[PDB]
Amino acid sequence: RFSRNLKDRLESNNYEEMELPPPTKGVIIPVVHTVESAPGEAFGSLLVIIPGAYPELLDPNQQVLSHFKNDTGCVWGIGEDIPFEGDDICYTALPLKEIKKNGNIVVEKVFAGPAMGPSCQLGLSLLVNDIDKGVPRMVFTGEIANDEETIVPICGVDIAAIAAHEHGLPLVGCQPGVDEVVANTSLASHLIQSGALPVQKA
Ligand SMILES: [Mg+2]
Repeated sequence: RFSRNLKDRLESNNYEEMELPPPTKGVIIPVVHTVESAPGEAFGSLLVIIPGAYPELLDPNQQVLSHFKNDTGCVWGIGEDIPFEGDDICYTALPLKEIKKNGNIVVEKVFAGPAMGPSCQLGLSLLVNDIDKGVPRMVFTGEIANDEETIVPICGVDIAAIAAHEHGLPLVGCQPGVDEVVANTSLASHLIQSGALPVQKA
């Protein structure tokens, strides 16, 4: 599906870049973009999700709020409610141009609608359950099963991986096409704490 023609067109849809100091914590996830006017063509980009409610930082087409289950937090820029609980914090999903070695994040506004579908769930589950400090240098994509632990495959994995790789990052998910494969949220948590795939030397 990868079109470098569609990516370049909608690059002028990117406006107002800025560099921020490091958030207290965050997580990075991919979003897969298609236009109706260009059937067959897709391109990915990245969102970094940080603490605090900052709708003013979003393009107005992304200024929608989704809720975690039972009134336990929310996230701006995500288009569908999240079927598990959060940690009582509202977050904001910002388009991510670059995460730097010092922790700074360069973000931008983008003329586009919010992230739809369930692929943001794996990063969100990790953000509210497992990440306390810093932003893992990894891109997470996957739907979370009703048991709240098992990860389920999503659409557009190869588009997501290209978007991750363009930013110098590995893609993390449950399915073929990712760089590190995690069956469930414990494993993805253990990956975060390890810093990389654990290494076996014979
Ligand atoms: Mg999907």
